[PDB]
Amino acid sequence: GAMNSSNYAELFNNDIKLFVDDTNVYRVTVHKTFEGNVATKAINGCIFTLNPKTGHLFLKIIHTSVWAGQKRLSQLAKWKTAEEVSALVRSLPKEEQPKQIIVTRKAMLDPLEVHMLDFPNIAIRPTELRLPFSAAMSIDKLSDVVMKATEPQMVLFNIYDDWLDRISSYTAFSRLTLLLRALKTNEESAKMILLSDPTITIKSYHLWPSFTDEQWITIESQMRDLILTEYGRKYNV
Amino acid sequence: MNTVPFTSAPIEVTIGIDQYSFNVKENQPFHGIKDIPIGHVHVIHFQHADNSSMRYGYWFDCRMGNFYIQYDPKDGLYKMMEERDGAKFENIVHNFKERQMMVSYPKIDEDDTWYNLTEFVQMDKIRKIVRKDENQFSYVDSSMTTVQENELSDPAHSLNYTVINFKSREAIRPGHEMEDFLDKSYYLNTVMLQGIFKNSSNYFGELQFAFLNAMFFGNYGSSLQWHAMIELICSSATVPKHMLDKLDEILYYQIKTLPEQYSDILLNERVWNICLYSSFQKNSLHNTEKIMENKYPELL
Ligand SMILES: O=C(O)C1=Cc2ccccc2OC1
Repeated sequence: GAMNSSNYAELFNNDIKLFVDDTNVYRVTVHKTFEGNVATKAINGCIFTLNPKTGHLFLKIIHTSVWAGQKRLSQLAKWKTAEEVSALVRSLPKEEQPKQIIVTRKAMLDPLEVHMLDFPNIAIRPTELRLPFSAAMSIDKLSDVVMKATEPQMVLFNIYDDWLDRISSYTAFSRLTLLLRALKTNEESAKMILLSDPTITIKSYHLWPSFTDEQWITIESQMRDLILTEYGRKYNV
Repeated sequence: MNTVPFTSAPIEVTIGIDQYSFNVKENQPFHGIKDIPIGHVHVIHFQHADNSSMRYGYWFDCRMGNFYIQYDPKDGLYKMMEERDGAKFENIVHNFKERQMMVSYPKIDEDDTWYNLTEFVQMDKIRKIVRKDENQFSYVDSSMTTVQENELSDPAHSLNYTVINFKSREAIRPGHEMEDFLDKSYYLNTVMLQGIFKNSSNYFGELQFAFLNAMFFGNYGSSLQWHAMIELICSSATVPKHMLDKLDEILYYQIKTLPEQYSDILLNERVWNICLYSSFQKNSLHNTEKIMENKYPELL
């Protein structure tokens, strides 16, 4: 079935599961041609595949060369996403392979199910959760490695840094979704909240700043405030 | 002209023979159906007046033997039986007709409908789908499930239709995932026509049989199979030209014959919109398109 919030804690039980977001796979810049027309140029993209319990992010970088000479690219991108997710699953030891893959966009269901035919016991599901993984490229270090790639490349990250030393997976996912929702809503202001104090640094091997427990509380309330402020501006409340 | 005698008609019933139907009252002096244009195939079916649950019936070839109907008050249904003693059967059939006790198979000469519907339907293939080797005729009813349904619970009572599953290894070559899902030509031509059905006539025969089982019995798994075998052709970019042209004629007569008030339950909106308006073969079903629009515009 589909996921949501009746069974939102199940995301953090001990059946391995992966979220797959494909919204940054095919990425273009839209510009105007010499004859007046409008033309696209592709830039590198990525598949966002996340274990919500562990924080392990499998960031498969999609190099623009994969689109060369192909047609119907937005359709092809779903199939390319499915091909790489299946390849990732096949490269993992059996005891590490997911029992469920949850796609953030329902258009991915058929492509992934067809590429996953060898794994009949792996459930492929959509979700009714609105997740902000499209904003993954607002995380500077993820954007940098995608834009610098000259060839297809897989990069592994822990998107929770060291948070699980101190909080639960449920709390870390909620912090992550809050952060990304704020970056999706008002990116420049969200980045300012995070970087406002230069004495709080990002460790070389982390994505986010090394906040203390009390600072994360303050940061989380500023992100809530940001999202709520933008809601009011949008709907004149 | 063959004859189907009925021992008695103890319960009020609607009797179908091929595409026709008539009513019989409880304990009405009804002894059968005469003047049946011999075929290659035929179907006699029943729906009891006091319980229209379970429609059931029997596919049969008059040339394979002499068949009659005898009501069984224990199982509570009209059962088909075979009479191996030809002389006895002649004796009953050359007499009860003489009495005036049966009704005539009412074929109009201009009417080639039943054979346009059953052109590729054969009894030997029917008996492979409905497995009951000791009988030369084949029982089907409203409730029977297909082997495919059973895999998603009594195999003896199953409809052994050819399993068609678009999201299965049989349909999708490794390495050709997108290609074969978007263009089912491999699955149609290599797997189904060359591998399993051998020729397009057998393919069309199962399609016709499935349609008729859905229409006459309201058998849901049969309707699924009918729509799947249509969709497989329409979703293939490469289909032999003789198949395409014949498909338009097959479907046209099926749509032509469908009860007008049964369209909400025998037609799958998704499959038909895809085949007529979106698929590779949209422009190959001209007459089916024309009848479906003029007859069922509400589905599309
Ligand atoms: O031997 C037979 O085949 C029959 C016997 C019989 C008797 C009276 C009416 C119908 C019958 O059906 C046929």
